[PDB]
Amino acid sequence: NKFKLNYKPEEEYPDLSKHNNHMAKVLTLELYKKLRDKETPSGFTVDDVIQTGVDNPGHPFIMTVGCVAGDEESYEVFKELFDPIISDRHGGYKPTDKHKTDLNHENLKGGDDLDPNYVLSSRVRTGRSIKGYTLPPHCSRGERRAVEKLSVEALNSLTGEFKGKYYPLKSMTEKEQQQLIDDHFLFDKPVSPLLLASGMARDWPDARGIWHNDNKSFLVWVNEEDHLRVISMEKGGNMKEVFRRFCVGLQKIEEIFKKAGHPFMWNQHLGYVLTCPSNLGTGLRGGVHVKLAHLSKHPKFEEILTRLRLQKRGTSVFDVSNADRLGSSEVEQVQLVVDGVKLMVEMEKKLEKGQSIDDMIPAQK
Amino acid sequence: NKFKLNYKPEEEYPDLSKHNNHMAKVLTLELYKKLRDKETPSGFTVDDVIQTGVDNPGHPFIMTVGCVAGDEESYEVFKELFDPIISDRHGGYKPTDKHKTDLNHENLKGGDDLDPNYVLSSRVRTGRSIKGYTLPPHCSRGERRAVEKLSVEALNSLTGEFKGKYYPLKSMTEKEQQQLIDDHFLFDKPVSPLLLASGMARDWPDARGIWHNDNKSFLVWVNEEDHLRVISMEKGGNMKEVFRRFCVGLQKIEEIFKKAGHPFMWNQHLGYVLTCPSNLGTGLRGGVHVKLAHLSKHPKFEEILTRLRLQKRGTSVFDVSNADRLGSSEVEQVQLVVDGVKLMVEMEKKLEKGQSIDDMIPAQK
Repeated sequence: NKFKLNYKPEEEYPDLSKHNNHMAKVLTLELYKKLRDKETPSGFTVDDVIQTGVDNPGHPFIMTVGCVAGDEESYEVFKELFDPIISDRHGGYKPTDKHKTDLNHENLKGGDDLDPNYVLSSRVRTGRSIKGYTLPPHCSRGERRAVEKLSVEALNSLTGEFKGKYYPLKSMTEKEQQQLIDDHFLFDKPVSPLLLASGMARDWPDARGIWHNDNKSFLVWVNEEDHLRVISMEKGGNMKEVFRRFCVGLQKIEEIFKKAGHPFMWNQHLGYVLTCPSNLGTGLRGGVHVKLAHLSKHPKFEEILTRLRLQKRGTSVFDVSNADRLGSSEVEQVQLVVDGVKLMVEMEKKLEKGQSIDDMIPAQK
Repeated sequence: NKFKLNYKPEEEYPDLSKHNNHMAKVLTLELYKKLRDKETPSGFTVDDVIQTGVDNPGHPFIMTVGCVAGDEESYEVFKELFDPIISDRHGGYKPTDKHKTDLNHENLKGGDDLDPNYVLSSRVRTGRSIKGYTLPPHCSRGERRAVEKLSVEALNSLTGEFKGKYYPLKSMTEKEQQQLIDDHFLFDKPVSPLLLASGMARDWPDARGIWHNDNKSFLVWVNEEDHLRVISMEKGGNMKEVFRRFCVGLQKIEEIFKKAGHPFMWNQHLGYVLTCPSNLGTGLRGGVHVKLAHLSKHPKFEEILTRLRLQKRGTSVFDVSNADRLGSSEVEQVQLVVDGVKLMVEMEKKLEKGQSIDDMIPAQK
């Protein structure tokens, strides 16, 4: 987190000998030395952007990024360090490759309405950073508060079906915590020996809260991982309607933020900037809680997912979600989820009557 | 850990509403504002010294300090903040009160040799900061390494009964770890949601190791909590001989450090400076593993300890150790342990034959 130019780069250079994370793969004595004296206009330095990676040796299988931006300029300034990491974590997205950001919910081709008897629920999460303020791993309580004020104010104005309420984390607990908890709402502390190693859980829970309509269908976290972490989920599997309220909520949030002089920082190369290079672009996670009692058992499962450009986590229901973030647009992405999920179900079904199946090649569904 | 003078102190001022730690008790909007722009010659700022406290609300019963010095100057600079905390944590040690530092092992009055059938082992721990370098919660990998180099070099020279070997933490594990472990040697990571919240476990385990004679009777940790954490323990209960090897080892360590231009930072007011204001002075912990199967059961136990100026932890054997650090000297302190322990045993014994006991008033044994 610190470094003294009075020392020779070789001495300050970290001992990444046993590290398994992107930052480790590209950071070199040569590179270090180059930008070990450059700094963002808000004092952010490489030693800072690389510190969480140096502390977290990661793990052989699951590979972590290894760094975080402390402000919008961190990308331009430490370009020589982030660029390779991005084009190493995003299918080789090149320093030239553009980025499509399409938030028109209509362009969501069909994504009709899939089998409820198979999809427990669909949701769309995303992050946003209000510009003019530093990012979580570096903003002062000062900044952090302003972000919340602005954020809350902004939200409070929202009427219609987006009429909700703010809930500061300090003034909270089970009476709402547990509720909000077992009712999946509020957010806990990034306690992870990775997130707290990021140095961004400082002054918890000051200036942090959950906001949400009365319908509890559109939640928004303030100052957690990034300035804003809007989430639009619904029960069942109306991925279409979900991704609708999503695009519109954002459309409106931003409009307020814009008229106040604080638009969400985005640039046509990276798209939307956030703390983690691996959530850059649309920073979107469209997903559903499918119930594939059998499709999973099938050994070609993985590849099917792979060829569909999807992921999943432990939850026989799974959390299949879109895999791309950079290069692909929001709509395209959510799309890759509906089509992909529909095939998962059509299959799962055919598996229900001991029948064989047929898939396809990557870059679809 | 950061702060922008562009913000009004009221906005950057932490929300200590629900905090139980010294820093919380004395930090006020008035004080904050005063030194919220002062900084040590190594860039350490209040926001830094208070950050670990703001993050750790502590606990109602056990009260924690709430801050740490990042360099020797942190005490002079943030004097208005540390002074009350020290004279609030050390029986009111005033900004004027001197401090005795007596390392002559001879002055240890008697402390003859106590009952082995009652004292499992005696040990003397202490900390030391090499001057010219910042303290653990702020030194760069650069500095940290220099400290180890110097430290190791220094140690390696030591011959006689102080002939030992260094053991960097990276090149380690059970083959020695476990050994060194079950054989109480090496040191683990301050993983505590308090120490790691101090921001001083960075780049672990780079530049950190255990050093010790072949007799494993004098251990020294490099760059753990403070620059050096020398420990002199022995089995049985020869507190005298223990506190001997202790004083001499230090006497010698320092002599090298001094001839190299890096004396242990000490000043006649605070004595020996270290990261935690609560270990200031002699930063000494003389203690023994007494076995008081009954003295403990006796309800006056606590007060007896109290009047003896002692403490203890869970280990029917206990870890009774000296309670004072500031004002009292090393010898006086170790003393308060032998005499105090001897009474604990003389009592425990009388308890063995269903007999009553007689104690005394504070300020002794």
